[PDB]
Amino acid sequence: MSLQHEKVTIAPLVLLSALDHYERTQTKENKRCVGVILGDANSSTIRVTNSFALPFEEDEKNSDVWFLDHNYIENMNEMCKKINAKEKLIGWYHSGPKLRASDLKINELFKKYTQNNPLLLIVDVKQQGVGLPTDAYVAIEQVKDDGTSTEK
Amino acid sequence: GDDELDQEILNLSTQELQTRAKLLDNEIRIFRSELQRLSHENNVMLEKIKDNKEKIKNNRQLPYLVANVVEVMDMNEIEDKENSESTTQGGNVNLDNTAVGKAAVVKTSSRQTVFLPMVGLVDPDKLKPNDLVGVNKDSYLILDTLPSEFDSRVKAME
Amino acid sequence: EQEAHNKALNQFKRKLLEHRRYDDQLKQRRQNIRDLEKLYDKTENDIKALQSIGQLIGEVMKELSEEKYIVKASSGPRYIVGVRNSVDRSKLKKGVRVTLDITTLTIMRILPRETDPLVYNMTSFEQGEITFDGIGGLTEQIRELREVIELPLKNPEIFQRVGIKPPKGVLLYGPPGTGKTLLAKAVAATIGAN
Amino acid sequence: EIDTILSTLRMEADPSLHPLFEQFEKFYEEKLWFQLSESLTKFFDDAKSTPLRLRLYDNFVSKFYDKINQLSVVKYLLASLKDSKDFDESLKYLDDLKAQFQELDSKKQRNNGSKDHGDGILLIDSEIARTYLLKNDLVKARDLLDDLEKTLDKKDSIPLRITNSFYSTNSQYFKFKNDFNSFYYTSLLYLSTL
Amino acid sequence: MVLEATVLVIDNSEYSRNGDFPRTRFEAQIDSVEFIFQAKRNSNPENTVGLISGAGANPRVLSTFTAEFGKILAGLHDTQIEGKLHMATALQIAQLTLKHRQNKVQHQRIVAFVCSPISDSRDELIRLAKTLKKNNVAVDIINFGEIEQNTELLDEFIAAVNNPQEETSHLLTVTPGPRLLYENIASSPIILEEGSS
Amino acid sequence: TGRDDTKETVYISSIALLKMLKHGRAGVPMEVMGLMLGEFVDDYTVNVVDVFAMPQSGTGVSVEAVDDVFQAKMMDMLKQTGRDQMVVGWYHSHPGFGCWLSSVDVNTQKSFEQLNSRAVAVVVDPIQSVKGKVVIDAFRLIDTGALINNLEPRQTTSNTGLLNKANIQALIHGLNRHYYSLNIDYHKTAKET
Ligand SMILES: Nc1ncnc2c1ncn2[C@@H]1O[C@H](COP(=O)(O)OP(=O)(O)OP(=O)(O)O)[C@@H](O)[C@H]1O
Ligand SMILES: [Mg+2]
Repeated sequence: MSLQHEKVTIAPLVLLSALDHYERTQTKENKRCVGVILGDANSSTIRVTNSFALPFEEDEKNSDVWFLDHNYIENMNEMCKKINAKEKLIGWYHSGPKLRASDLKINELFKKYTQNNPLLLIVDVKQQGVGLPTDAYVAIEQVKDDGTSTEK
Repeated sequence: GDDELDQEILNLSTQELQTRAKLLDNEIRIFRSELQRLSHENNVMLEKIKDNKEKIKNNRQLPYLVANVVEVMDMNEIEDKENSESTTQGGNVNLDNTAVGKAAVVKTSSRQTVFLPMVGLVDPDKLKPNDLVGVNKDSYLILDTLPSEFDSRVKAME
Repeated sequence: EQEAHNKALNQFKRKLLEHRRYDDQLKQRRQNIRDLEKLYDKTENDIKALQSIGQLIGEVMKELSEEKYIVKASSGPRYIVGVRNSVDRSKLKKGVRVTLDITTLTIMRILPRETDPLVYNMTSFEQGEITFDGIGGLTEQIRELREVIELPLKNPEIFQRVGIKPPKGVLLYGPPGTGKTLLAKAVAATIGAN
Repeated sequence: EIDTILSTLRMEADPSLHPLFEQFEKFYEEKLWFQLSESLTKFFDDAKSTPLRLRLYDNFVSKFYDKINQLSVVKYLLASLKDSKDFDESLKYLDDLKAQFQELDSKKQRNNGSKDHGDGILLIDSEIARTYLLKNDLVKARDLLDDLEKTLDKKDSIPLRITNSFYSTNSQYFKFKNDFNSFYYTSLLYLSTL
Repeated sequence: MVLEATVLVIDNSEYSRNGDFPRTRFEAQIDSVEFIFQAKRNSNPENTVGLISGAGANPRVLSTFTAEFGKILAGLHDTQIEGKLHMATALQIAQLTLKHRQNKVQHQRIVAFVCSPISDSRDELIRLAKTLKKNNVAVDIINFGEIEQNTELLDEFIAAVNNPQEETSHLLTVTPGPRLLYENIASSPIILEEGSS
Repeated sequence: TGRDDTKETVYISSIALLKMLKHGRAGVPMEVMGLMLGEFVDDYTVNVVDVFAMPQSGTGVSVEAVDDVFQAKMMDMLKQTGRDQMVVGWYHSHPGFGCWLSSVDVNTQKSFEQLNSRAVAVVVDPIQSVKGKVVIDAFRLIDTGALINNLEPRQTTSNTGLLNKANIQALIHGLNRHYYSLNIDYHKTAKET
């Protein structure tokens, strides 16, 4: 759709929250957590106000196999709409630790809900490095000089 | 009917009309799926109407301030990519970032003026730049329109 | 009947009616969802409005530093306020109505000037309208009026050749009922100046 | 049926290209239209220089258009008119298919619940501009091109086929005018998205 | 039986826009999903059925278990018909789907429609079939795609799962020729499906 | 008698304090409301884990502005992910007054006490947190019948004896003599630090 994710400003609340969800589903041993990010978009700064957990069970045989409830997402969104109505789907968080290429397929699913281009916010739960524990990424489509067609 | 009658005994053979009827059984099967779908969708929809409007109905009941409207000065409506205001701001890419929709400035009888984003249910056809409005006293949003004020001695003329 | 197998086509005429009424019902319920949509959008904009809070107006009274500003709020008592990055120093200047927040007390954005609620009545009563000519035979006094008023409006450049101050200021006075008040409605109508 | 039209093409071709047509008709009877798509592809690779290709496809548009895959039909139509030495004719076919989708997706989209006809529309618009570049009305071609370019970037995720055809039109224009520089960048996108 | 939670796996191919059932095979399947759903509810209402698709090119859940048919139908509307079901990924996601429910009183049943020629390696799918018997899950394979032009690999898996169990797998063979897909699955056991205990 | 019978020291989590503040601040000047979710251990240690807000009203805080539907549903969302606990009390905002329950809230606190007797009310000032110091205080009712039975010294047994106050006259009379105060401390792990 667009690129307008030049800056991502992220509330400290969200980080705190992400660690809290991660432990209370007790995803350890290379298990992941996905939740929705709620917040503003159509701004060059993307504002991450809030997050909420989605139930997501991620497999150990493959990384290509996952369960995620689509029915759940809307219910969560409409209750939060009642609180403050400036909150809309702006992506989903991955609990890291690191980027995956099975996240690309999940990105495309969140692209339905959005009216912006999905933010994948790898919120590390490992607190690695003395700098930020967040790297941010957005799935964008390109051709490239190599002879590489339609790359995501 | 313009098919399958005594018009078509003349026009076509009646075993072709025997097989026609068993294809209208096939097409009303497809259509029957499609009607039940659209009922179900309207069952989800009516309760999303109910959800919004109950909120408005708490705000609607008593008490609420009574004020006049300074002016409607508006701001460009929300549909743009860079801002949606009439007055130029610093920086690029906005639409809800500090950008705001139409504006109504209202003057209280508590003696102040408040720049509020006007209620999207109350029109500009229901605002005149002197109109006597309700304002919700807890958080300043134009609640309703009411008719122009009259002093008690003018009520006593009638 | 023609046929005795037209007894079976009564049953097929019967389905035919059904099939064409189900076509009509699919396009009915899509026009009924289109009506429950405008009513849902009508109430959804109110939800976005109810959750918005107000703002309190000031004006820039005086630059204090770079990031601190003296505003005189329309509460009445002066405050000292902050800036978002939404505004600039050079978009703020004295006598600009600026908005404030009601709990952060920061300029978020520049607003156009305030305009009293009284004075919009004065701009929207001119009614009693008539042409150039109001009352006749006193045309000579109509033409004198536009010497002061209409003539410097169209061309200030003819009052430049003379080197006089551009004419202004009129006192109309006289016995009552004599179209002094009508003439006033006619020089607003005819010229069509503010 | 189709056998009689088909027979004429079978006579004129090589003996060793004779069996290929029989298999196309074999699938049609059985009502496997995925398998017909695959069968059709084969002829086109090694014999689109034939006028037999053209013929074949004309009969196919008439008896298949919701039967074989929609996309396969329009891709054929790009190929077909490169083989037609007639331009007037080219315009006629592009506009018949374009018109045909407009009425069709009203019925088509709701009944299946899916299958977008606007992908066909772009493939169609690309070929119209292409036709005006081969007739050498360069003002006309260019102006359809600017309009088309706005339209592509609006569509979020572009199939490689659509954007490939766009980039072909863009190449053809720029070496006719002999702007070497404009050609170079556009052909790097062409070779990529192949 | 009853007290049964069923996951429907709908195949989405281009072998399903082919003339094999009036008006098409995709349209036939729509009637079938609903016929299944009503038969389980009408017997006992503590039966819910949900729908996954093979739309995209990795299976997505349209709808979880529900008692509302209107839900299943709305989500079937939302489809991609150029997608491709992969069997091996769909059995694993369905097993997970089955482990996401509101009550675990319900028997474990998958009804997976197969409408394409299967072209997934045999050797893997032996292992996935024996994984099902140790979770107490049965799988009802409706074949009408693989008979048409392909080897009968799915038959051997069915035999593998069969052991003394509450719900035990079944092989139903549905003709591919026109004979109305919806009528034929209704007459086949779908509510009179037995264990093997 | 037979227990510690003293008001819990509310230990508010790193997540929670920020979340009540963001949720109170957006709605200033209008009064805000919501639930505190937490767990009850000891006899006098409640750790409040997380919060959720109960939607706005047009008459602001009321007992009435509790809606069972919002409360229970939102609860079933968190259940599916297993981050739900039990309602240990509630928060609400007076930004127009100091820390102390208003006449309405004491009656809301009586209903809440009834359900669970460890129910706290935490009054958040989002408008006096424009300082370097956040103004936040906790209260829990001591029953009218309770004062008569003179059970007030029972509640201040086994504590440091350090309490909080807010202004004088009216505010202070409500605080000490009708409700009971207990300090608020901040809880955190080394991961969050
Ligand atoms: N010259 C005229 N010809 C026709 N009608 C006139 C004329 N002058 C005045 N009238 C009529 O008299 C009405 C009232 O007089 P108007 O208010 O214009 O006058 P005025 O000289 O300023 O005195 P006052 O202010 O006391 O009314 C007008 O609305 C119009 O119908
Ligand atoms: Mg007068």
